[PDB]
Amino acid sequence: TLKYPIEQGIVTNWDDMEK
Amino acid sequence: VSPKEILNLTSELLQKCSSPAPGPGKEWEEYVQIRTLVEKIRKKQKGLSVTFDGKREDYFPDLMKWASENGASVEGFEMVNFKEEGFGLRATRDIKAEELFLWVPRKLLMTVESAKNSVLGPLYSQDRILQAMGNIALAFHLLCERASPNSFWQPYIQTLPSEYDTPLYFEEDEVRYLQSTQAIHDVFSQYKNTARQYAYFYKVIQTHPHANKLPLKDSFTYEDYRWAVSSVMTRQNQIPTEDGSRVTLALIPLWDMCNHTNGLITTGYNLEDDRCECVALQDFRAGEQIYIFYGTRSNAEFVIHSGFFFDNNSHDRVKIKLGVSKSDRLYAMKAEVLARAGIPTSSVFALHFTEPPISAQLLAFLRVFCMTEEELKEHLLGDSAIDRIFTLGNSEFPVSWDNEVKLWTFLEDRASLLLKTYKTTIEEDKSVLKNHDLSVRAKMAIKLRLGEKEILEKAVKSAAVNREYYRQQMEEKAPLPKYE
Ligand SMILES: Nc1ncnc2c1ncn2[C@@H]1O[C@H](CSCC[C@H](N)C(=O)O)[C@@H](O)[C@H]1O
Repeated sequence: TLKYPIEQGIVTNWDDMEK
Repeated sequence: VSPKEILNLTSELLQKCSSPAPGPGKEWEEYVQIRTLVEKIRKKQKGLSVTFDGKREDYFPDLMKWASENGASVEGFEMVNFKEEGFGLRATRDIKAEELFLWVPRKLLMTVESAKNSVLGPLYSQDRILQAMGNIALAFHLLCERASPNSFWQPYIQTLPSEYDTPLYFEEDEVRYLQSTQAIHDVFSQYKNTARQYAYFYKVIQTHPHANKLPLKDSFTYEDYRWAVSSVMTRQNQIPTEDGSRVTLALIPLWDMCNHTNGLITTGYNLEDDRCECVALQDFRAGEQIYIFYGTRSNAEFVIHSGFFFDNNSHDRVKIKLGVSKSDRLYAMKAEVLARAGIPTSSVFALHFTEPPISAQLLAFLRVFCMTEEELKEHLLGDSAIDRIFTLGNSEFPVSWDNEVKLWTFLEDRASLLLKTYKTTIEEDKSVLKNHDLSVRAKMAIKLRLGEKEILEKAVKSAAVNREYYRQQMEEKAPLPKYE
């Protein structure tokens, strides 16, 4: 299908003390 | 309000939000303590540092003109303020399912790369959080360009919302509805993360010479940061880099005005033309709102990261943490079978609002969890052991009828126990929604806590049905299915 599907609002990690 | 007072308050906020987790029973009290500090700072500040004279819709024509000059599709749709979803796109002509109706060239995007090349560049190359976390980098990129009147992206920034429905904007009593749920801990973490980051960067901007040319050196309020991270978390996207070997985070103008409905992802990146491309999810008649499918996120994720609750979310799920106990006398064998199957000894799995409610990986874990020693040996030794591990995630090939009866009995009991850890019942939540007049944000919280319990209750019923099905096969001594 789509080579680069785009998820709107994909969840990211905002925890700067773990990452 | 003197700058030294805000500096004292942000220093206190940084120390409060950098302390370790105070234990799960103390997180609500910590949350309220952090809210108190944030609100004291917010009350001593002037809101958003940069505000625009016009209304949001006054700037959509500039967005269209700006996107058109750079090669985006700008015909066949218009911006409309919809009651249910806020502003969105509405078709002005009939659009057929699978028609390529929307495309956005890379030059229009705000990316981690364009953040690197901006006025933020010097500080970006210096700060270890900005280098590690592209989402925070996008948030400051957005703020710096917002406060730059000649920014290339002004037509986009001026059409962004000024407020969101992420939990960062909830009142204390609206979040309080989430007490005893799974979701409230992520609400706590999001609030503490955001407050720590604001205080950290407030001080970093004061101390680093690399930040001397940023507009944030003159004004950087908590409202600025809450708006920026909420803009990013409700709208950001993952796209490939220009050369195609890496992924980056991006804000995609024009296309990100589309609201969410159930379906499949129909948006992809075209590296050859270097643009985002969206084909119609379904037929859209003229005058109908144009929707896309954001992704297979849960309502807890939609609420916390996207700022909305989606009724009839067909991908909704709750978490369930499970692991083999070290006090289990068969721990070593179970751990080895799981490792050979590619499954951790302990993990956070998911329960879905479907039949079955469990994935192949959770089914495989539960089978090994309930295996006898003789069954474990057959998955560890001899010429058929690897074939047995191969089918562990497959509902059509059980280990034994007894193994199935045990695992579904366990899941029924565990989901029943989880239900008993909530402050309210399903029927009480429905009564609250029926007999109280509530804000949108309050409804999101209550429906979230109702949704968690409905998924658990459906898992209880599904596990009970499966227990009876396999207990019948056992009593009737049915031949065990063999993968061949
Ligand atoms: N199905 C839906 N129901 C309610 N709100 C929705 C929705 N789909 C998208 N949204 C809203 O739209 C945001 C995603 S960006 C989509 C455009 C946005 N409505 C705007 O006015 O700029 C989400 O944060 C949420 O506020």
